[PDB]
Amino acid sequence: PRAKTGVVRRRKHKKILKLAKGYWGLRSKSFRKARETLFAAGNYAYAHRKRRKRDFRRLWIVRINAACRQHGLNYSTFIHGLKKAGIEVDRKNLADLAVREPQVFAELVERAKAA
Amino acid sequence: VYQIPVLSPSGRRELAADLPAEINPHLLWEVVRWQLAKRRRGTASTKTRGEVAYSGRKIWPQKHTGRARHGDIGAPIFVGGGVVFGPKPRDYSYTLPKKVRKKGLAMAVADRAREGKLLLVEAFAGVNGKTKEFLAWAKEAGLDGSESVLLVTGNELVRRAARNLPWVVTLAPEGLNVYDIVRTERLVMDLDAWEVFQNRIG
Amino acid sequence: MFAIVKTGGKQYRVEPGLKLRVEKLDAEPGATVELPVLLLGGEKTVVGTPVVEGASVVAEVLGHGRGKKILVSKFKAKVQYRRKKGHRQPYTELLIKEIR
Amino acid sequence: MEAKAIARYVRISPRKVRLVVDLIRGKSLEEARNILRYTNKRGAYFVAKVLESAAANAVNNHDMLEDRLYVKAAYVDEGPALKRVLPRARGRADIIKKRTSHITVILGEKHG
Amino acid sequence: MKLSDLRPNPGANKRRKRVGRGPGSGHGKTATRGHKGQKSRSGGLKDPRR
RNA sequence: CCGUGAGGGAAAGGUGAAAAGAACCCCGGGAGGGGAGUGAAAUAGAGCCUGAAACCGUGGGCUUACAAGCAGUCACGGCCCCGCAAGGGGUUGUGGCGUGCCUAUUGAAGCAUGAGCCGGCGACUCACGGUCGUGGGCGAGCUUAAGCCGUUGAGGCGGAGG
RNA sequence: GGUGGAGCCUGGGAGUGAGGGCGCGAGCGAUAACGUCCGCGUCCGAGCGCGGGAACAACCGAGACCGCCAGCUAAGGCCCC
RNA sequence: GGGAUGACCCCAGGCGGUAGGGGAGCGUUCCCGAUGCCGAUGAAGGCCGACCCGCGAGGGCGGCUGGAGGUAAGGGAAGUG
Ligand SMILES: [Mg+2]
Ligand SMILES: [Mg+2]
Ligand SMILES: [Mg+2]
Ligand SMILES: [Mg+2]
Ligand SMILES: [Mg+2]
Ligand SMILES: [Mg+2]
Ligand SMILES: [Mg+2]
Ligand SMILES: [Mg+2]
Ligand SMILES: [Mg+2]
Ligand SMILES: [Mg+2]
Ligand SMILES: [Mg+2]
Ligand SMILES: [Mg+2]
Ligand SMILES: [Mg+2]
Ligand SMILES: [Mg+2]
Ligand SMILES: [Mg+2]
Ligand SMILES: [Mg+2]
Ligand SMILES: [Mg+2]
Ligand SMILES: [Mg+2]
Ligand SMILES: [Mg+2]
Ligand SMILES: [Mg+2]
Ligand SMILES: [Mg+2]
Ligand SMILES: [Mg+2]
Ligand SMILES: [Mg+2]
Ligand SMILES: [Mg+2]
Ligand SMILES: [Mg+2]
Ligand SMILES: [Mg+2]
Ligand SMILES: [Mg+2]
Ligand SMILES: [Mg+2]
Ligand SMILES: [Mg+2]
Ligand SMILES: [Mg+2]
Ligand SMILES: [Mg+2]
Ligand SMILES: [Mg+2]
Ligand SMILES: [Mg+2]
Ligand SMILES: [Mg+2]
Ligand SMILES: [Mg+2]
Ligand SMILES: [Mg+2]
Ligand SMILES: [Mg+2]
Ligand SMILES: [Mg+2]
Ligand SMILES: [Mg+2]
Ligand SMILES: [Mg+2]
Ligand SMILES: [Mg+2]
Ligand SMILES: [Mg+2]
Ligand SMILES: [Mg+2]
Ligand SMILES: [Mg+2]
Ligand SMILES: [Mg+2]
Ligand SMILES: [Mg+2]
Ligand SMILES: [Mg+2]
Ligand SMILES: [Mg+2]
Ligand SMILES: [Mg+2]
Ligand SMILES: [Mg+2]
Ligand SMILES: [Mg+2]
Ligand SMILES: [Mg+2]
Ligand SMILES: [Mg+2]
Ligand SMILES: [Mg+2]
Ligand SMILES: [Mg+2]
Ligand SMILES: [Mg+2]
Ligand SMILES: [Mg+2]
Ligand SMILES: [Mg+2]
Ligand SMILES: [Mg+2]
Ligand SMILES: [Mg+2]
Ligand SMILES: [Mg+2]
Ligand SMILES: [Mg+2]
Ligand SMILES: [Mg+2]
Ligand SMILES: [Mg+2]
Ligand SMILES: [Mg+2]
Ligand SMILES: [Mg+2]
Ligand SMILES: [Mg+2]
Ligand SMILES: [Mg+2]
Ligand SMILES: [Mg+2]
Ligand SMILES: [Mg+2]
Ligand SMILES: [Mg+2]
Ligand SMILES: [Mg+2]
Repeated sequence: PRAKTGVVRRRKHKKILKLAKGYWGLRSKSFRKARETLFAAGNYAYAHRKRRKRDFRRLWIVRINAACRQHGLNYSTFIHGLKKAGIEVDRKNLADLAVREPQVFAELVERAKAA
Repeated sequence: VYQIPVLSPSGRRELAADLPAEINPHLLWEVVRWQLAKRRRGTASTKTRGEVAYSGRKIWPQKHTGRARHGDIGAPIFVGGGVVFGPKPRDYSYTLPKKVRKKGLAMAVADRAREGKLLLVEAFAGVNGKTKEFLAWAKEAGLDGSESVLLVTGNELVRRAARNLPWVVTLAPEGLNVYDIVRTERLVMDLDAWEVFQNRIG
Repeated sequence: MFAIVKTGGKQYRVEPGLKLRVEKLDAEPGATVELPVLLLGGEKTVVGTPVVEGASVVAEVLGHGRGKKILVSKFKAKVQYRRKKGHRQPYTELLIKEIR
Repeated sequence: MEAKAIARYVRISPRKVRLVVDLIRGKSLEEARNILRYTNKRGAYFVAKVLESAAANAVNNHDMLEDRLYVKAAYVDEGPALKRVLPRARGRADIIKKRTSHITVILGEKHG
Repeated sequence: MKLSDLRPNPGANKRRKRVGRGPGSGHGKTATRGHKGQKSRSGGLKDPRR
């Protein structure tokens, strides 16, 4: 018997071109450009999920390192006065502390200045 | 397997037989595989670049036209050119050990017989073949066409009687084959037949 | 009032009455959970130490989810190497009820 | 209620005739009538024909009351192109395509 | 024992022959043949036994 | 159709059950269309089954004229949409990051090959031998070939020979 | 001592038989070459995946199974970018 | 190890990767299954989906289109991506 292409290749190509909706130019409308574009959207996403963690931590820090200088010390020391006081609670994600709850920050600067 | 319900018009009586006790589904499958292979028509063909109806001529020159490079148009790379490793006529038959055929026969019965599904009969009297007649003797023998039957008899008249039933498949005894047994839900023979079936296996 | 609690190696800010999605933990649904042991009060001065003991947060186990599918992809140019793997990530949900 | 006319297989280039179609879109039928007469393009002829048939079709078929007609929407899609051979220098022979437009004027009633 | 159950033992199926089809399966592009030269060429090498 | 000639050598199938293949009227020179009518269906209307993709076009939502780029990806935000909301879809302002695919090479984003885009065609096979492995039959044995008989696609015989 | 994607035996399938940089040891060269030919190592090849080196296969850091808006480090860094 | 002779819980490890070796799967045409089953209360094909199953190849489901075919479980053979 003979099995020719028929319906298969159209469905494979169709699967891709859905994935590319929204891209510029042929990269949305051409199977080939769409594929090529995707390959790279693949590795880019991966890479940036790794570095989504890196990105956020820095923003946490800068906000932290910001609020301390208000209370008269820097980040680099603040961590020590906190690594000492045992207070490893801060988990820089909660610099949501520093913004929303200032007096909770201040009291933390205190157990921090006493090292 | 062993205890087999004969029908002679006088008695309801049973018969004990032969018939290997354990079965080997691979062995069975291997004989079926054979049977359906050796009956393959072997009929598909296609044309090589060699057999196609075009010419030997070189399409373009091969340097300096700036198109790609080419032989005859019969070349498989061309639309409507030769086929590459597509079908030619061949014969799909091969020879099973005779000894496997024989085993697999004896086995396929037994599988049926240890289901109880095997029935031996004598003489019918749903003979004189008219499907209407056979259909009587059958309903007497408890065959209501509620499962497929493979009828084995040397009687030409009882055969044609049964033939047109959707649920009945008919055979002379030398026709006994494991394929036809396995596709049929139960088995039916007379005491010729069954005797030549013995005289066949072993 | 609020706590700062620790689950699945991460630390969240909880109100009582808050539905919050958390790394998948071993429990039946509907059961109660005592959340070790947290780190802060919202009436302040208690912070201290790694973990202030005797406080706890009680959230009830709502159910066990699986997040939206991430398609993780790996391509390597000129070497003929591609890999597709779908990954959707188990998680549980809980409702913060009261703070110790 | 709204009414249309479609001129099909007009032998003229879609790109060329589209231009005058743009001139009269959303125009009251009366300004559209004046614009094409004094437009100088081979396609002002062909559009004016479709304009009218739709104007005819409007009053005459769908009972639309002529005086309030405007051009609701309108456009030319591209029909099947006839190809011809244009012989060239050194034996060469390109093919030029004389094209085809499907002109569509769609009329609706002003609300005044 | 019905046709629907027939089927073979775990080997002797064996089938699943080889390939020049996609990446992923290896068996792709150069197709087991390895890049190269006279062996990769169609009518192959010269008969190794001699 | 190409070739002086031998010779080369294509494309191109499908309305509907039934022509009932659209009388008549309207714009029109016509072509084409709009009503009418047929029909289960007329975006089945004869350039007629299904009617993909490239490609062209009209309408809408979000957007863009002090930014700079393999065009994506991560994040937040604005607008529009679906809703039970903690929700989801669209789009994209600013901010992070970011050297196309294939091939060939010690090395390519490479200013090295190939590719305008889409659809379809397109390359590890079969025969007989050989050799390993594997699933089974029989085991000091195993096994038949040509052929003969028989056959709803029924098998058996055949021991020359290996 | 050493249980290791260690070793040895028999057998089935291979691909490779253009290498390249760097450190160290020589020869050739001019105590030239991103030179050339050997030796021992390494790395790129195949890790043009990740961090550092402004950028940069092979130098420093380090061997990426998947996910997180958690932590600690490496080389390298902490005036602003 | 859990003794369930296992398809399964627990614990511990391994899993960059080109030429290549190995293994498991998805899908396409065709045959047995089939004198059956699905089907005009709508087959194959097409267009959508933010939904469900699968690691992935894929399979579902739903709506629209389409209008006469399709073909499970299990297995067989190839002009199979
Ligand atoms: Mg093909
Ligand atoms: Mg990190
Ligand atoms: Mg020829
Ligand atoms: Mg010749
Ligand atoms: Mg050229
Ligand atoms: Mg042909
Ligand atoms: Mg041809
Ligand atoms: Mg033809
Ligand atoms: Mg690259
Ligand atoms: Mg390379
Ligand atoms: Mg000229
Ligand atoms: Mg001339
Ligand atoms: Mg052109
Ligand atoms: Mg294959
Ligand atoms: Mg490989
Ligand atoms: Mg392999
Ligand atoms: Mg090989
Ligand atoms: Mg090659
Ligand atoms: Mg070479
Ligand atoms: Mg050769
Ligand atoms: Mg002539
Ligand atoms: Mg017809
Ligand atoms: Mg009509
Ligand atoms: Mg339609
Ligand atoms: Mg139709
Ligand atoms: Mg057409
Ligand atoms: Mg039809
Ligand atoms: Mg049509
Ligand atoms: Mg637009
Ligand atoms: Mg300026
Ligand atoms: Mg601006
Ligand atoms: Mg950006
Ligand atoms: Mg190339
Ligand atoms: Mg080259
Ligand atoms: Mg070269
Ligand atoms: Mg070179
Ligand atoms: Mg360039
Ligand atoms: Mg060049
Ligand atoms: Mg190039
Ligand atoms: Mg193509
Ligand atoms: Mg062989
Ligand atoms: Mg062999
Ligand atoms: Mg044996
Ligand atoms: Mg005969
Ligand atoms: Mg080894
Ligand atoms: Mg070996
Ligand atoms: Mg050599
Ligand atoms: Mg050499
Ligand atoms: Mg060397
Ligand atoms: Mg080396
Ligand atoms: Mg040197
Ligand atoms: Mg050198
Ligand atoms: Mg050299
Ligand atoms: Mg050398
Ligand atoms: Mg070296
Ligand atoms: Mg190489
Ligand atoms: Mg390496
Ligand atoms: Mg590079
Ligand atoms: Mg760098
Ligand atoms: Mg590197
Ligand atoms: Mg690893
Ligand atoms: Mg340091
Ligand atoms: Mg610096
Ligand atoms: Mg593990
Ligand atoms: Mg691997
Ligand atoms: Mg490895
Ligand atoms: Mg109907
Ligand atoms: Mg089909
Ligand atoms: Mg459908
Ligand atoms: Mg079927
Ligand atoms: Mg199957
Ligand atoms: Mg093919």
